[PDB]
Amino acid sequence: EEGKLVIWINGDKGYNGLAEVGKKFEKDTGIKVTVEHPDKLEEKFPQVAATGDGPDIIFWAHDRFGGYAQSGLLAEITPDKAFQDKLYPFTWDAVRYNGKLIAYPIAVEALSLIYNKDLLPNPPKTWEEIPALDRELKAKGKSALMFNLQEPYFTWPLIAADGGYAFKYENGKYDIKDVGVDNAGAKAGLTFLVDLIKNKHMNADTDYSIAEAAFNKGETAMTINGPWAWSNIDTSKVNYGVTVLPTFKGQPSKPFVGVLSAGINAASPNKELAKEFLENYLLTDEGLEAVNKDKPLGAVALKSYEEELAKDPRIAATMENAQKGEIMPNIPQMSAFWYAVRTAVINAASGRQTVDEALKDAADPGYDSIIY
Amino acid sequence: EGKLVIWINGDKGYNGLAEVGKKFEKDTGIKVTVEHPDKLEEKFPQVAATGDGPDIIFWAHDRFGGYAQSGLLAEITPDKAFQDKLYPFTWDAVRYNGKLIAYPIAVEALSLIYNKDLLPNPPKTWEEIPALDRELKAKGKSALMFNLQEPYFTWPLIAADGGYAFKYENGKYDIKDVGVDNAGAKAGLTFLVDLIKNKHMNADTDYSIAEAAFNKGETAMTINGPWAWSNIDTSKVNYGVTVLPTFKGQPSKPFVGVLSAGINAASPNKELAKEFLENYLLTDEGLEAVNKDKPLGAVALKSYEEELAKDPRIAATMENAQKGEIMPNIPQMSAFWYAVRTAVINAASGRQTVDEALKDAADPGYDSIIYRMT
Ligand SMILES: [Mg+2]
Repeated sequence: EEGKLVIWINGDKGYNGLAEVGKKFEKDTGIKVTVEHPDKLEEKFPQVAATGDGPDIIFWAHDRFGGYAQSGLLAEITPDKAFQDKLYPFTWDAVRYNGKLIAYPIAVEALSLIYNKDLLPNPPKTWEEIPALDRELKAKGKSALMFNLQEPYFTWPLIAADGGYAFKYENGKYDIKDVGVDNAGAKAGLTFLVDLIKNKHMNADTDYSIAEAAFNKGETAMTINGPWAWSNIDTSKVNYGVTVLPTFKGQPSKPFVGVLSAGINAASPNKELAKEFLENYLLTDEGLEAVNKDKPLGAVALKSYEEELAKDPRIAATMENAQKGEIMPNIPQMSAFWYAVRTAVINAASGRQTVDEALKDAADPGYDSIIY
Repeated sequence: EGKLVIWINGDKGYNGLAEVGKKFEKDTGIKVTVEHPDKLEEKFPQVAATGDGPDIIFWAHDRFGGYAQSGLLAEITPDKAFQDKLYPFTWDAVRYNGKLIAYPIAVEALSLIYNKDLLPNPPKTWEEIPALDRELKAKGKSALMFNLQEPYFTWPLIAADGGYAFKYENGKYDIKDVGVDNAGAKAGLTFLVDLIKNKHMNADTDYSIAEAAFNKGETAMTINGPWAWSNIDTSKVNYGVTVLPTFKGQPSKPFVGVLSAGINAASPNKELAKEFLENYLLTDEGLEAVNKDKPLGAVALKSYEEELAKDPRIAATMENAQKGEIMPNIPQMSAFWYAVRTAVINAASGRQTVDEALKDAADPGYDSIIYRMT
């Protein structure tokens, strides 16, 4: 099935805009490009490719692609130095597996601090400031901060700020023997979170929908969330802004970064066409804008178009928190790690475990991450 | 509803079971249907959610803990008089969170199997085995070959001096407390690693190799379970089945598998199923019927086991089972086996020392084979 391009992308992306780029590529080359948005595409792709079928190009979060590459399902991509120079260097980091590039970065996503400009026109630059801020707001019938404490993705930026990390990352490789989740930095960040809860500035039970409800009805001055939340805040009419996360111990909060990426199916007989399409049609200002026009990509990896889009301070902030954070590791071990950390944060925040006990357990999981 | 549907595996005496079912019909008018679907153990948890599934399911006890965790088995209710009819240790196999969730039927474990021609008096101790091997090597033979690749076979020696899997207390297994790197576990694995270094055994021996050598009269001894007997019968080798060797004067401790009969939580026939199992199956004539069709080996019923154990091979199965431990009925055991399997391969091959291989199996880290996909 040579001579064409079949592309899979998720249904919450601008697939109709990507279809217009496919139509331009066909006008110029005569090669037909078909864009599909299957349900469950990231589960379906290894099922169909592993028997040398599937699309020629697949778009998904970079972290799943480690999995695919481990199974030999993705081609090494081959952009020259001049092409790689057009994207932010930290993005190339996300699409490396065994020192080889395995996908093109497209867009970048990370948490930011979202604030209610009517309640809080000058938001805090530091975590250490938030308790006093909370006191002032509580006197007005409001609170300083609510965010999801049930999922450790949302709490991680504070945990990593003073030096906590998941898996040491050096020379383009994760050392899974070297876990940083119980080091002195991680303990200090988590102890700060636990103290906030002990001191009634936050509630251990708060989850994604409680925090979103409070922010969007103007009951709390701040929340921590990502660009997937903006359109709900737009519906609410809150006058919000989006900014840099606070520092802790004078160091930046470090959210994990998700890189929407495009990989080439190892079994495609159309690898050269895929490279030309991605490098010369999609990853240019005109190509990304065709997609963005349809549904906003957020912050993008291509520097020239990101600079254009970053006139929107919300998008500038996303990129700013992303460059201060770290790439989500693309290794299969992350899912056991996230399960152990999630228990750790819940147990420390409830009083069930101390911070030191909780985190030692996350670093040294034993059999704890084999469910059920 | 007003019937019983039973699932049992095709390798068991299902025709013998269907005959017990007929006897139940004659007495009660209740039709009993015995089915042997393929992968019944994977099907059961699927269909006991479409309300469907058999009234009774026969399977190894260790898969039952998973079913009980999901609420798929009823609590069974034998009186104490009935409980007294079965070996006490078999009831321990079918407890989940304090509650009895199946009736035990039969018991299986590894024994030491020996060629009476080469070795009329088998060693009582592992410690004896190197001098024995030297004697046989001088004759073109070997003392001992068994499957070294699967740690179910090496476990009896590891556990002899103190090795344990998950600590077991107040009727549950504690997945946070692992006993495979204690001094006992290190002593026995070191013994086994030394037998390899000293060339009494070969690190590459697997199930096939060991079976072919014992069955061709090439090695005096092997370690295997009742499922291997019929191939040895065919080979015509003159064999005995006996107690495993002791290590540091303590019995080897193999893991025990108990075939058990569970009642579906969603059955409207739980009372019929209880009278069927208690008063028709778990009797001398009920078990006899099944056993005639395919042998049960060692059974849980005290009165019938006394009869079967005048076969010394079945006596040895039960002896070794009573010296061993019930296989943990938790889903973590597959991971435990994957981690121990690697540790023994690595210790055996010098890729790791015993101390480090077992440390890794007791407390797996993110580097562990259990958290890989590959
Ligand atoms: Mg070029």
